[PDB]
Amino acid sequence: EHASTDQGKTVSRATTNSKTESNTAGVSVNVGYQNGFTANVTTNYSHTTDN
Amino acid sequence: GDTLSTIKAQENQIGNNLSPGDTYPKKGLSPLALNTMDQFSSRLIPINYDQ
Repeated sequence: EHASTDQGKTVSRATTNSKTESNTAGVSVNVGYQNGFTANVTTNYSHTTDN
Repeated sequence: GDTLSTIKAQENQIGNNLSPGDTYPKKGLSPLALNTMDQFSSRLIPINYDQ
């Protein structure tokens, strides 16, 4: 027979650098009653950027 | 048999004149909107499924 015994040892090191760019856009429509009949329209837009 | 809702004329639905045998609005004119859905009005009268 042939018998073996191997043993190892690793050491690693990783570095990541990310960069994201997001845009948003929405519309919100509201109708209701508060001492009379109401209505709204909201239009928003946003921009995010993270590193 | 049930009262759906009780209405009372707003300050803009008051008839200035009503002679005997006449109407308001007069004959030939178009009738009044009961609610008008305005900043003065009350909520619309609801009904169930049974009603």
